[PDB]
Amino acid sequence: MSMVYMNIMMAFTVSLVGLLMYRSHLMSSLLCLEGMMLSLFVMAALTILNSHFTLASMMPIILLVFAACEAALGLSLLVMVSNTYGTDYVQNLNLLQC
Amino acid sequence: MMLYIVFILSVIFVMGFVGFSSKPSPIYGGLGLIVSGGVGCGIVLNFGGSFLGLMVFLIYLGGMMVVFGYTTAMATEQYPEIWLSNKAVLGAFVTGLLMEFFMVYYVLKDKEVEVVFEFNGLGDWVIYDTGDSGFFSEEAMGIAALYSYGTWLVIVTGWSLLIGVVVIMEITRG
Amino acid sequence: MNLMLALLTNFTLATLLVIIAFWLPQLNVYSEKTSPYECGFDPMGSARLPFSMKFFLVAITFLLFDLEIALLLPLPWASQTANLNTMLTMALFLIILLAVSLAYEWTQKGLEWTE
Amino acid sequence: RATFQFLPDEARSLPPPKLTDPRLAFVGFLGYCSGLIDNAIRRRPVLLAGLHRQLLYITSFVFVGYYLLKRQDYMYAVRDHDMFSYIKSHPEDFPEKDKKTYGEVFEEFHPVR
Amino acid sequence: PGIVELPSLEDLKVQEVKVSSSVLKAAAHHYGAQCDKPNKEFMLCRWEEKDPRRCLEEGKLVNQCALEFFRQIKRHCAEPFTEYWTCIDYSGLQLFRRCRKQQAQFDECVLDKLGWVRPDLGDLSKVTKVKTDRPLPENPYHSRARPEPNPEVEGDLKPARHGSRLFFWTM
Amino acid sequence: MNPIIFIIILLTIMLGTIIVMISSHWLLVWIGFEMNMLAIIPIMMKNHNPRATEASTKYFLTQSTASMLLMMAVIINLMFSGQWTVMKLFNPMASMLMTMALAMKLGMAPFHFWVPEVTQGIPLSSGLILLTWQKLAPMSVLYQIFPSINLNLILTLSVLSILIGGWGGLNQTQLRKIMAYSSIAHMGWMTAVLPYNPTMTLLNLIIYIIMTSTMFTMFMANSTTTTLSLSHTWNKTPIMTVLILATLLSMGGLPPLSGFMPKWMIIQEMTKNNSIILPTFMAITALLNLYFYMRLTYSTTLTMFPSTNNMKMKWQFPLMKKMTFLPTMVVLSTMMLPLTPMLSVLE
Amino acid sequence: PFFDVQKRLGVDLDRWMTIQSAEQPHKIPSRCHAFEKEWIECAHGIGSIRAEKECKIEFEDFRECLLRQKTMKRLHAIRRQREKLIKEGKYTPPPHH
Amino acid sequence: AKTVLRQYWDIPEGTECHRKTYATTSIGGAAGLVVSAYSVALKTPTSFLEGVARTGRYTFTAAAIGAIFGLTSCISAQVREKPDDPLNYLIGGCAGGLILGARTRSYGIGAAACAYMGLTAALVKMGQLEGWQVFAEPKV
Ligand SMILES: CCCCCCCCCCCCCCCCCC(=O)OC[C@H](COP(=O)(O)OCCN)OC(=O)CCCCCCCCCCCCCCCCC
Ligand SMILES: CCCCCCCCCCCCCCCCCC(=O)OC[C@H](COP(=O)(O)OCCN)OC(=O)CCCCCCCCCCCCCCCCC
Ligand SMILES: CCCCCCCCCCCCCCCCCC(=O)OC[C@H](COP(=O)(O)OCCN)OC(=O)CCCCCCCCCCCCCCCCC
Ligand SMILES: CCCCCCCCCCCCCCCCCC(=O)OC[C@H](COP(=O)(O)OCCN)OC(=O)CCCCCCCCCCCCCCCCC
Ligand SMILES: CCCCCCCCCCCCO[C@@H]1O[C@H](CO)[C@@H](O[C@H]2O[C@H](CO)[C@@H](O)[C@H](O)[C@H]2O)[C@H](O)[C@H]1O
Ligand SMILES: CCCCCCCCCCCCO[C@@H]1O[C@H](CO)[C@@H](O[C@H]2O[C@H](CO)[C@@H](O)[C@H](O)[C@H]2O)[C@H](O)[C@H]1O
Ligand SMILES: CCCCCCCCCCCCO[C@@H]1O[C@H](CO)[C@@H](O[C@H]2O[C@H](CO)[C@@H](O)[C@H](O)[C@H]2O)[C@H](O)[C@H]1O
Ligand SMILES: CCCCCCCCCCCCO[C@@H]1O[C@H](CO)[C@@H](O[C@H]2O[C@H](CO)[C@@H](O)[C@H](O)[C@H]2O)[C@H](O)[C@H]1O
Ligand SMILES: CCCCCCCCCCCCO[C@@H]1O[C@H](CO)[C@@H](O[C@H]2O[C@H](CO)[C@@H](O)[C@H](O)[C@H]2O)[C@H](O)[C@H]1O
Ligand SMILES: CCCCCCCCCCCCO[C@@H]1O[C@H](CO)[C@@H](O[C@H]2O[C@H](CO)[C@@H](O)[C@H](O)[C@H]2O)[C@H](O)[C@H]1O
Ligand SMILES: N=C(N)NC(=N)NCCc1ccc(I)c(Cl)c1
Repeated sequence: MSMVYMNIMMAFTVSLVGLLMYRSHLMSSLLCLEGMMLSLFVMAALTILNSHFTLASMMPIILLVFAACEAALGLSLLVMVSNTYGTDYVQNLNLLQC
Repeated sequence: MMLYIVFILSVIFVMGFVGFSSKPSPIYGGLGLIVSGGVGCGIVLNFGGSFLGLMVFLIYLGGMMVVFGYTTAMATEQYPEIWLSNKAVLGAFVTGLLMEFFMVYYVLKDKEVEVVFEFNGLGDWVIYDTGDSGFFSEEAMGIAALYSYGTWLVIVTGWSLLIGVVVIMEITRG
Repeated sequence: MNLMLALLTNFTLATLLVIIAFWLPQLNVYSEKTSPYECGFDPMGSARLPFSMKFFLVAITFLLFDLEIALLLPLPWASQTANLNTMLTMALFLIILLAVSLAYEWTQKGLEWTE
Repeated sequence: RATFQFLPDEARSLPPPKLTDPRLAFVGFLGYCSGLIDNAIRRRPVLLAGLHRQLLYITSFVFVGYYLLKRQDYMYAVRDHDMFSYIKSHPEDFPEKDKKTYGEVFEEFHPVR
Repeated sequence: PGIVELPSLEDLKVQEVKVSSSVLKAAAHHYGAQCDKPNKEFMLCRWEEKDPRRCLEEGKLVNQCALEFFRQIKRHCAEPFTEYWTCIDYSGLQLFRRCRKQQAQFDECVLDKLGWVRPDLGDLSKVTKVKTDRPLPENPYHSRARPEPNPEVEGDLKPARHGSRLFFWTM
Repeated sequence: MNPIIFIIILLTIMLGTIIVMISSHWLLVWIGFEMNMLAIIPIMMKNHNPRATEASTKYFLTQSTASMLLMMAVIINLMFSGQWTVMKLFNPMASMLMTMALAMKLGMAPFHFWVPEVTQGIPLSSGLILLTWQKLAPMSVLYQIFPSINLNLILTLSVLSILIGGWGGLNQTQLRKIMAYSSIAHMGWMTAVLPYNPTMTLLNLIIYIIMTSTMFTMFMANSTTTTLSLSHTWNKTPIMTVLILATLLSMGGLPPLSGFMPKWMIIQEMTKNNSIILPTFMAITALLNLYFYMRLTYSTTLTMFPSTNNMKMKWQFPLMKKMTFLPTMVVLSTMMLPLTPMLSVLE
Repeated sequence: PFFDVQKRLGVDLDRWMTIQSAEQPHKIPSRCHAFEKEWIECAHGIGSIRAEKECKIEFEDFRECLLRQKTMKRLHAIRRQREKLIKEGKYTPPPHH
Repeated sequence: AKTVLRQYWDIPEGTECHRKTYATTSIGGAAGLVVSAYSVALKTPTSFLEGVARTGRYTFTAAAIGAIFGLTSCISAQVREKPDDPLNYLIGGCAGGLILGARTRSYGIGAAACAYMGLTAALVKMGQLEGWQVFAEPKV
């Protein structure tokens, strides 16, 4: 494939690894989720734009809309996690082992 | 050198991703996502999608403004971590750049590269269309069709956004 | 090119002004001068401590509302369609659902800040 | 054959299940058992209570079961219609054998000593 | 997979119409009326044939008519036309509405001297019919033969033989 | 939650699932999953306690991750075929990513860790939706993409799910965690037969849903969530202990009960394709599920556990719970084996 | 679709955007319109199992149009052979190039 | 795994034992690493050094079981001049079980391993001989 795809696919993989390798802050992982969607938007936009798939030009826009619904949903849960424990640390969410 | 504009921007795209993927303080992660969103807009714009590029930049600037506010409220510590402050963050950061730098070095040297899958390094312009002379933007025609062809898409997206408001109100009412 | 040249010139002009600002004046740095400002007395606690956000729910709603305008900004182009019956119905439909969501959040006291 | 149709039109050329179908009698019986369980979980006299309710359990089960049995029969008719037509379309894959008798075919004998 | 057949550089030679877009735009409406026939025969050819190599001859007649059309203007209405497209060329958008006065002078000149009538609003966007002696292409996509359909299953739906035949079930 | 808001949110959970099942376009399939995920989270958080918050967070992170892998597969598929039709995929890398994406959505092993924890952290009514309705959409996609799925990958997930589900349930005293590991074990049977006969995947899916709905409804009827709390049922409602016994023996796959039907038809399809070792291994490993079903029947119906004095107060009040469809569901869960040939309705 | 309500009701929900050779606004064609049309018409009605082998030629051409991997391989080879002769002093490009 | 598995099955039973032992060791070592990775990921080691210690302990145990099975099964075949006899893998399988028992300091594990590994290995050779399919390709 064209060389641009090497870096966009690489960017998606970097964010996927960033998502799967947690640290403490839950906000940091939510950012990696937003980054994953950004690479998908760009990767989809390139294909659609380059192939002149006219009606598919709206598809990346629709992608962003449900990205915001996910980010808003993620932030809502972060608020509740923060209220319970006073931090957004993911090590506090370990009550359900038992 | 200018013929490789999309490649150069895409290199910065990855560098911004390594930025926030190594997960320093979310303040700096948001900075890395803004840079990537900025150059990502530049990449898409160079393929003829001025509206798509500017829109994704505009959305992500608004999103990272909220993330900034939430960070100072709910994701801050006494000593927020930069990329150099933490050994795990620095190791991921350096590893990302070295993996990136070696992909660039070899794809440029050979005009091709095998990184799992084969990528051609002739420059991204070679795949472009050769014959355009319409009196409109094809991206604008495709996007505007959402309101004539995408009735079903309009309904499900509009409904999901309304439900989204209802849901976040429910989720955060302790 | 013109665009990249214009951006480079603006941000280079700003950078030069900062370089002059730091290297031209005579400096005298000591601990008390560079201490954090708080009206004459030393701060109590780090400025990095959490700062509660009382408008957190409006902030999340902004994300959803800020995506609606991405869906609406194509409307000037959509008005050039021949199928104006469908386009006008879906345009009004989208804006009304935005208004309904606003009215819901308003009536449910989502726009009032937490006290 | 018709896309997303419970009972295509061609299914009407098959005979409908009889109303005395043994399978349908069993389905009606399951409805009767459901009615009894309904009384028991709610601590009502199992056999006597709510005969109107018990009647509707039997009737609803038989009603739904009749259509399921009709589609069941239809799908097996379709399977055979497909299978036989395919055999006709490909004779060389289903050739008729020459049937030897047991006086000609040699089978080995294994004594049970 | 084959050699792409390209016309020789000799076959691609024709006397070009070397005028600027402002000149073309200033003469567009009359050119649309005067050179309709070869133009619409070239555009039928391109859309039917779907191959630039298959319409070169029609392309040249488009060029030849253009040169003949512009030579008539040069002979009879050079100065009024030069004023008109000079006005068009000034505009960054090459707008018609800034040069109605010079357009009127050009229009009346060609009308008087050549009987040229300007097409009305909507005329040049009409779909027209064109008579051609070129044969309609047979396989413009160079399609291979389509694979044969699966043999159709037809007959009378009979009850399944001995029912479901699932294990012990008799129905 | 306002009752009207609860109904609107529930209907949106169903609408997202329906969209997935009726869509011919990969983008609308992805939208259906996203709409479904958005609506279910408030049902998880309905009681607002730290365990519900933890459960919803773990659920959101898992489902959101799966959707990104799902959309990655769709875009890779678009590059290599230029279309969006919901059908076989045209790139093996896309097939793997989509297959993993659906495995995480279903909670198949080794992507299973969230299922026991999320189920434990949410009420019983929400757990019922999670372990039943939420399986429909991912399975409906596997039903359409299976011709391009890697056989080794899908059978590996099925094998691991049956083992981990069976082993995981042996150590559980919490009913919601017992149902969760049971669901993982049953997911494996559905996908194991998918490469050979998708019709048998639907049959197992339908019968699993009926039996799982029956159990959850009976747990809700008595507000029981632990083994010991359920062991008091013989002293409140004796009839409910017999229904639990019959249903649990059915989930164990014992003839002549209905739950034997899917295990039986799956073994038939696998043997027709010369797969002998795998169904044998699967049937024996399902004995682990029978073991910890049998423990529940012992503590619930076949013995009488100690009671408390305050239990006498409950004798004087009737069951008020709706228990919708429980009489029908329990009969279907148990007495359906004679009608096995009716599986052709799903063909 | 798992349930084909769109066909039963004859309503078009999403199949208008499934393929790039479907009707576009202002009849703007995709770049691979002809290739995908040829592939779709070759494979129509015969099923994927047959279409995988009997329409291989059409699909391969369509794939080449989409990703252009064979063209880029060809151009990469010519460009390589040119630099081989430039350094070796064995070829001078023409003025027009 | 397909490449290493193919190599083992491409050199005839009882011939070139050293090559066989490399294949079974390669399979064993990979299995041990897979076990270490999940173990380290899901049960965090207290120190980086210990996590390395756990990794080496599992990878060596796994590789030993592979090498001894490959050595025993080939040497038994060559000695007995019975290349295609399932019994050879039974000897190799049990020997592996003993190595596992030794590495665990548990006779009971060693006893059970020698049995179940013995049967399982012998079952694999019969499957190769008779073409038993574990992940059988769909056909009907
Ligand atoms: C279920 C009864 C047995 C109880 C013990 C459980 C045994 C193991 C259960 C596993 C399934 C094994 C069932 C074996 C029989 C199924 C095969 C079969 O019976 O053939 C198909 C059957 C039609 O039977 P057929 O041979 O045609 O005889 C007609 C007589 N009029 O058509 C059918 O398949 C339906 C027959 C199912 C058998 C039960 C229904 C028989 C009808 C009596 C229903 C009760 C009616 C009375 C209602 C009383 C209400 C209080
Ligand atoms: C032609 C008919 C042949 C019968 C086939 C039976 C097959 C099993 C059907 C299962 C459904 C049974 C009905 C649901 C149970 C409800 C009955 C109950 O809960 O208790 C018994 C009850 C009498 O006690 P009471 O609660 O005080 O009510 C007063 C009404 N006289 O009510 C009664 O008076 C008795 C009601 C029936 C009792 C059933 C006892 C349990 C049977 C299950 C054992 C398994 C069945 C055999 C397996 C082979 C199947 C053929
Ligand atoms: C696969 C082969 C086997 C075939 C399996 C077939 C299964 C599907 C068949 C349907 C199964 C459910 C049948 C339930 C029958 C009992 C209904 C009943 O007696 O209700 C009594 C009464 C409510 O009845 P009512 O709503 O007034 O009647 C009008 C309905 N439109 O008030 C009551 O007390 C009812 C309370 C007990 C019922 C449980 C709660 C459910 C509520 C149901 C409401 C009524 C539904 C009507 C069913 C009609 C189905 C055709
Ligand atoms: C049909 C062909 C297909 C074949 C498949 C098999 C069909 C059978 C499916 C069964 C469906 C479940 C319904 C079973 C009905 C059982 C009725 C019953 O148990 O009697 C009710 C009684 C409840 O007590 P109560 O309501 O309060 O009455 C006064 C006594 N206190 O109960 C009690 O008080 C008992 C309390 C003590 C518990 C004793 C438990 C041992 C007896 C269990 C028998 C039922 C086993 C069912 C399992 C399947 C059997 C094959
Ligand atoms: C969770 C993982 C996160 C990382 C995700 C990364 C996604 C990257 C997607 C890249 C997709 C590349 O897909 C891969 O392309 C090459 C093209 O040479 C194909 O290559 C193969 O098929 C084509 C023709 O069919 C030919 O080149 C040849 O037969 C063979 O090399 C592979 O069959 C395909 O699988
Ligand atoms: C904050 C850090 C940001 C890091 C950004 C990293 C950007 C990535 C570097 C990309 C560099 C691209 O480098 C580009 O390679 C091609 C190789 O053909 C060169 O192009 C070359 O083509 C012809 C070949 O016939 C040569 O004669 C010519 O002299 C040369 O220009 C460009 O001159 C060069 O600019
Ligand atoms: C919460 C859900 C809220 C949903 C609210 C939906 C409100 C929709 C109101 C109707 C909007 C469109 O209203 C409708 O527009 C079309 C064209 O635009 C009009 O149509 C009129 O103009 C068009 C062309 O422009 C002609 O084809 C038509 O003959 C003529 O009648 C209709 O006369 C008018 O009834
Ligand atoms: C189609 C778009 C144009 C249509 C308008 C769409 C937006 C509608 C906004 C909400 C309308 C009803 O919802 C809203 O309910 C709250 C009740 O708490 C009322 O708000 C009430 O308290 C707030 C704060 O003190 C004040 O606005 C006001 O003093 C009082 O009315 C609003 O008066 C009413 O407007
Ligand atoms: C032909 C190919 C043959 C391939 C053979 C593959 C054999 C399978 C090996 C699986 C990995 C080894 O399995 C692992 O071994 C180590 C041995 O220390 C065991 O470890 C156990 O015994 C010792 C001593 O107690 C310690 O390592 C450890 O504290 C304990 O848990 C693990 O409990 C077991 O899970
Ligand atoms: C705890 C018990 C767990 C379950 C144990 C079940 C044991 C079942 C035995 C595994 C199946 C048989 O094992 C497998 O058989 C196939 C034949 O189809 C062999 O297939 C082999 O045949 C040829 C030789 O003809 C080889 O060159 C080739 O490498 C390979 O394809 C495999 O090399 C073998 O690994
Ligand atoms: N095995 C598959 N994947 N499909 C499948 N069920 N093939 C079997 C064919 C079949 C069987 C019964 C009927 I009734 C019908 Cl109509 C067709």
